[PDB]
Amino acid sequence: ELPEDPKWEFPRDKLTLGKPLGEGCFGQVVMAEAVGIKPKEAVTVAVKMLKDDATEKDLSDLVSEMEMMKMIGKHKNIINLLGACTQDGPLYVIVEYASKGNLREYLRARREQMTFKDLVSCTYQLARGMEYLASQKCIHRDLAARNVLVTENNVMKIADFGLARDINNIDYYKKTTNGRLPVKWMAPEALFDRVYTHQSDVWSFGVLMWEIFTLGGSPYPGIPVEELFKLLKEGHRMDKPANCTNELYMMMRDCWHAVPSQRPTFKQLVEDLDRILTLT
Amino acid sequence: ELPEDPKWEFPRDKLTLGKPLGEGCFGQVVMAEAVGIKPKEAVTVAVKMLKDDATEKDLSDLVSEMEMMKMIGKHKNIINLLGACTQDGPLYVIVEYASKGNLREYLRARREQMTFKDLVSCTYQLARGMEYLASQKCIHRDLAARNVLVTENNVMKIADFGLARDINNIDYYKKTTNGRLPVKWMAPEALFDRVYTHQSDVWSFGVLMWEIFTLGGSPYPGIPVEELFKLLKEGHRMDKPANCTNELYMMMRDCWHAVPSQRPTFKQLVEDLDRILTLT
Amino acid sequence: ELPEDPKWEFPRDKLTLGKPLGEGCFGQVVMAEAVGIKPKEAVTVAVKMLKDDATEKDLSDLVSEMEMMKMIGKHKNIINLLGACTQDGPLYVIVEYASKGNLREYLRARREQMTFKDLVSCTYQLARGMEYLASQKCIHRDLAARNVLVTENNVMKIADFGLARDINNIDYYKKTTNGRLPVKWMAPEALFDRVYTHQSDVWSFGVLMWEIFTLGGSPYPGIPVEELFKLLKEGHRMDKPANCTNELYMMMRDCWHAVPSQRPTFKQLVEDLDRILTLT
Amino acid sequence: ELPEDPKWEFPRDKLTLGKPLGEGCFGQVVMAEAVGIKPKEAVTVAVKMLKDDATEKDLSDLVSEMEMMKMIGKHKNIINLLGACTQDGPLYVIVEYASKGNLREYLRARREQMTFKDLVSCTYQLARGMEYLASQKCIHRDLAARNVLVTENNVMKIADFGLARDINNIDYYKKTTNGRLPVKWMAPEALFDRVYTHQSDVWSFGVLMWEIFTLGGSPYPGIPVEELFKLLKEGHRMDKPANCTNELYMMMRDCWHAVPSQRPTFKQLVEDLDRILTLT
Repeated sequence: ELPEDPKWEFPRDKLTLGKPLGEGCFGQVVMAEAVGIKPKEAVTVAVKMLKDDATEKDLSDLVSEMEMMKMIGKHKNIINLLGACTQDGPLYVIVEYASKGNLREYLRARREQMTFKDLVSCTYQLARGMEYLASQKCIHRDLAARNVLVTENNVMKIADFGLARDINNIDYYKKTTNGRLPVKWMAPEALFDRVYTHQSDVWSFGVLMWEIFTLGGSPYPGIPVEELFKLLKEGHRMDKPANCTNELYMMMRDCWHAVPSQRPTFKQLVEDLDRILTLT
Repeated sequence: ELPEDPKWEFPRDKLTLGKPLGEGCFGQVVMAEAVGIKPKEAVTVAVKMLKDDATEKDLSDLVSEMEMMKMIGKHKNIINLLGACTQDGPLYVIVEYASKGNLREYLRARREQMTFKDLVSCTYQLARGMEYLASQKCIHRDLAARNVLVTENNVMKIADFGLARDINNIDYYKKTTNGRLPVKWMAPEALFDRVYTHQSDVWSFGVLMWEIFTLGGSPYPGIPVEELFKLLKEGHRMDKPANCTNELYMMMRDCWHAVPSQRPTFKQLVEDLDRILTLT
Repeated sequence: ELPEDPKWEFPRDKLTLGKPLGEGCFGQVVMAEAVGIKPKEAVTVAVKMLKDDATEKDLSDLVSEMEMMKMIGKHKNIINLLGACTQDGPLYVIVEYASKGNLREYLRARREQMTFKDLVSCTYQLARGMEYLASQKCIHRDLAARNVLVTENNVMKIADFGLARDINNIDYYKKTTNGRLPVKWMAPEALFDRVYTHQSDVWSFGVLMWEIFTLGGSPYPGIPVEELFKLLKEGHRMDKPANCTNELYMMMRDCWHAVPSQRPTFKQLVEDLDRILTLT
Repeated sequence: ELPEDPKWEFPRDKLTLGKPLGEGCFGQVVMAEAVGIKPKEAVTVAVKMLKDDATEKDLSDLVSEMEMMKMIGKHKNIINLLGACTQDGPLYVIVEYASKGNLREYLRARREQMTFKDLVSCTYQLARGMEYLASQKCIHRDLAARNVLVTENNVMKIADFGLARDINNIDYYKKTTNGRLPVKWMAPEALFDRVYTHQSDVWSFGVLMWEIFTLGGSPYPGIPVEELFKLLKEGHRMDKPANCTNELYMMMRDCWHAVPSQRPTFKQLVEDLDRILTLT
């Protein structure tokens, strides 16, 4: 069924499935070993695949992710596509391995210990990944702590491109109903106006920052998603984490402006975060 | 946001959340204790709820399930709706507790041991639940071993009504695209013709039977979902499990006829299974 | 493909297609003559059918309409389902004939002349049809002047049930994205909150009233649908038509409350309109 | 709401709306006059716009079309985008005027008269337009005679890009359910397999050829869309038009192979049609 891509194809025998890194959304990821990089030696990788109960959406999401990672390209702050097994057999999406796990559980672990300097560096990396993504005209639509993995030496990598989109020529104005995006990370226009732009992603980034400065904290604590629909219209926003500068909290608050155009771009978030890092 | 239902409402203070029974699809279920049944004493129950990352689909699915369980009614072979916390707070769907877990893991466990007599009794119960469901004009759309729970004393109960539908006056002809149903359990008309009827559910039941007689076996072993789309058109079907009568295997094969009308009804499946049970 | 319904089936030879009443949404309607009513004589009817370029949505909409008209039942203020040709051949939905055409063009015609007494009577009939619809637990989702036909002797009949829904057991909370409803007639919760209730229909009724008291006027004159999304949030509403009582305009304004629960029910609209008719 | 595009924006005062060219799908088109081309003089154009009853889908389709025409670019066999009025007011999509109307009604008119030489030239132009479209990685999804307009001097132009898609980086594998495409022009994989490729467009082209050689004939005459779902699986295809060469009919039959890969590409259709034109 799946078409073929010569430049990304990888022989099934050079891969050795192993330990399951953890189940999830539309499938599961398992640690594997691959022979082929240009050294031609066995390197640890992560293989994303379907479960036995996969649905057509699961299939289309996994395929979509593989295709998105190809147009996005190479960058140090996003999980890179290494190869893929599509021909004669089960779809296998080969991406790079992240030994530390996802940012959420990672952060919640060290609360050795961790420092503020790290948090700002951590946020800066993510802002850099998102700026690249935006230059590539891609909207992630699902940026969150759980969707960011950390490798050895602690490199922050944005993952899970199953919901991402190509905005190069088409923006899907009044077409994206966004019913599959987690609500606590959604911008108001996404929730109510059937649109999604890079500006919608900055809102989510602000929520991601909050997650970082609360060390894996749960957004809108004590507030169920069900009542968040009215609160967001009333102008409700989250308050400052007791481990955040007043300048950092203003970035968050800026990412959360009702009007998209008034929110900062990823380029600005990079520049401003750059300064804040030097002075720490 | 959620409307109110006096007859099904249950006070939040009479419920005591506990151990998480296991994460999943569009939320999580946790063991809880409720005071109110008519004895007015603390009985163990299961509470279905949303996670922090819930989406609007997750929300609409959970609400849909609660509404479906209300029109379906009471029966001994389906998980019954006990109560629900909708007013002022997080949605809580209170259903009955199943101490043994789901049919799949249950079966895979005992392979004390188990007997053939049990398997036929197990299949008969499920056929009975499905016959009731059909009389209520409800199509489940997701019948599988993982979606059947077993209580103490071993009562088989069909669960997970998140994808079910009300076919009383509307059948959704050419409207149901069924992209969220697991493919290995889907009937051909469901996969290709944009329809779903009670007959589509019998196909799934046949796959459920196979799962039972293989003791939690994985349908279409060695065949990835991706290539199942062409095979199903070619007339491919699963073979007889080495623990199944020749008469039982014919029921399966009958549930898998390309033409829906040629498949048996749930009423027939009940009658025929009734006979087969007596003669064991 | 289409299933069979003995009680509604009608022989293809007893029907004689004729003049096309006018193309449209998902198909076309043509004047026809049928032999079979219980007199057994030739009576003029209207036959809804697909065009050569029909889509699967067109097909599913037309079938959905036929099924909705069956659960709704018989009433003097809605177009009634007379019969249907489903077996061996092109789907034919046989409904009652409306010699005067749709309410919009009808009204715009006489601006012999028409009187205010008529407008209130016209509005009262429609309010009555909608009250019945609501008791049957059906949400129309597309109430407008163009969707109301007038017969000989001037009986107002609500038509076009292609978008209607069965709310008996399921309400589709957070599932109805309503992207196919005309925006100038949509309630705010329908446009932004992924819900639709009987209260959403009263909003549309208010817009229908405005259309009547402006004699087929276009809602939100001088305002393109594209800018209506922001205006509706700002609290913008239409002003009083120069042919409407101050009491009538208050009904409209009541149907347009941001909060659904604060809007009048169809039962109240019937009672209040009843009084207003007597005193004219 | 709509974003801004400096290079495509056109002043509202330089445009003068006129005669309505004909209502339709998700809006209406009207003949207009524009001052600005680089001569800076009044030239006749066609303006696509929304009606009063537009839906969000109508809006998103019209916007999508404008965006597609921008990535597609300039070519002599497709209607070109001249300008657009998006800022402060009703969306206006300015495209080039086609004085003769659509290919279907055009053909059905002359049955002075027309010649076979014309039909082959007509088909060749369309094959050329489609080859360009495909090189631009765009899938039309709605190629038909009604969607092809003819200008003065008889230039064939492919129109209506409301359903088209950008396949540059994403192909939508198992995501396109295609419920809004007219069935008599759909390829089998489109109808049943949730995919759409350039090969799916060649199938539609074959149906377009049939329409040409039958002079605006209706595909699958005497066969309702409702029964076409089973017939297409049985291997049913249309027969040779009594005004078509045996070599031409083989092209049609080649475009209609069940297996996509076995169908000819648009490049081949251009080469082969090129030869056939010379020898006429």
